Parts: sequence; structure tokens; C-alpha cells
Amino acid sequence: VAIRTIGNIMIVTTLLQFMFACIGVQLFKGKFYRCTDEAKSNPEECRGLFILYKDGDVDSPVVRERIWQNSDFNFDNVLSAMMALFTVSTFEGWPA
Amino acid sequence: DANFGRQISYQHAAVHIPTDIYEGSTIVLNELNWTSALDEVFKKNREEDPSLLWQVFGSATGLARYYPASPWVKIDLYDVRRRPWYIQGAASP
Ligand SMILES: *[C@@H]1O[C@H](CO)[C@@H](O[C@@H]2O[C@H](CO)[C@@H](O[C@@H]3O[C@H](CO)[C@@H](O)[C@H](O)[C@H]3NC(C)=O)[C@H](O)[C@H]2NC(C)=O)[C@H](O)[C@H]1NC(C)=O
Repeated sequence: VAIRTIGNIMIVTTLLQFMFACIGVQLFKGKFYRCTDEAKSNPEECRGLFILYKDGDVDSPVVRERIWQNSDFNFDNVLSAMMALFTVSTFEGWPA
Repeated sequence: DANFGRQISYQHAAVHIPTDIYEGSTIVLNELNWTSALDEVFKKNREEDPSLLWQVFGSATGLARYYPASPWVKIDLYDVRRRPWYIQGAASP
């Protein structure tokens, strides 16, 4: 019974969250990509191997592969935007 | 081969590409195509003087093509553009 009476609020909240997801899709569509090393700024050169310095020390290098990765919670499509905004609304990982 | 502390090959020239530089890019492949004509002069140089050591072309791209071919020596941080012989010829004091 408590669920049934609530539904008017759920509908409005879902509609507003869908509109915000659409706005976020228009804003950050595909802009969350990044390379494994913070030196290559496009997928055309984010290929091959690169030297990684562990903990920022110059005397401890290690070879790593660089991959043009995407954020786990992105705004690529509407469903992804809705999921990301839900995770934000739960106040978890929203600063990231 | 003697007068060489390792295994070599006069059949062609070896190419060294640094780890940070991706082989197969447009810049490297174009640099790697016209440099194939350097092998003819590499062999011609050794024919006149058999007692000839490494002949190396250090590209501004980053790759170094040397003759005779020989396998490279932990991780490798060798860049031909930081070698003392490359720097002395890139500019005046
Ligand atoms: C840069 O890369 C190019 C692409 O591989 C090379 O160009 C190719 O060189 C081949 C070797 O000569 C050519 O083959 C013959 O070329 C002669 C010259 O006109 C012709 O008889 C025929 O085109 C061909 N003979 C055959 C197929 O029996 C290729 O035609 C030529 N072009 C291609 C493959 O598109 C360059 O040599 C290379 N640069 C350097 C410095 O090595």
C-alpha cells in the first residue's frame, strides 16, 4: 500500500533523472576516454608500449602497455548516463 | 664473426626502435621505407674496407638502423637521439 501511494513521486523523479541523463549525454558524449599513460591525448598515438615509473620514482621504470580506455561510468548513451547519474545520486564515487 | 664480440649478419641491417616509440605508425613506417636504400651503401662500404665497425643512421624519428645486423643487448632505455655522437652533430656547441 505504501508503494502504491508513492508512485506519483517516483514518476517525477524518474522523468527528471531521464532528462538529466539526456543532458549529460549531450554534454559528455564520448569525452571520458583516456590513455593508460598521461602523455598520449588521442587513440592514434595511444598504441604500443610505454615506460611507467612506479610510485613516481625515476630510478624504478617498468614497461607497460598503453590502452585507450573508457570510464566505467560514462555518458556514451542514455542508459549509461542513467546508471552514472544513479551512482551519483547514491553519493558514491561522485567526486571521481 | 671475429673482430665482433657477438653474432652478426652481413645480409641486411638491423633496426632499433625505442620502447616509448610505437613501430607501425605513419611517421615510423615512412621513415622505415626510404631508409631501406641505406643497406646498399652499407654493404658497399664494407666491400672496400672489410675492417669496418658499426655504421649507424640515427633518425630524428627515433629509430636507429645499423649495419651489420646484430641482436640488441632488464628493460631498454636506449634512445639514439640522446647519444653523444648524435647530439654533437645535431647542433654546434
Ligand atoms: C617505399 O615503399 C614502396 C612500396 O612498397 C616501394 O615501392 C615499390 O617498389 C617496388 C620495387 O621496385 C616496385 O616493384 C616494381 O617497380 C618497378 C618500378 O616501376 C616496376 O617494374 C613495377 O612497378 C614493379 N615490378 C613488379 C611488380 O614486378 C613497386 O612497384 C613499388 N610500388 C608499390 C609496391 O606500390 C619503394 O621502393 C619504397 N622505397 C624505398 C626507398 O625502398
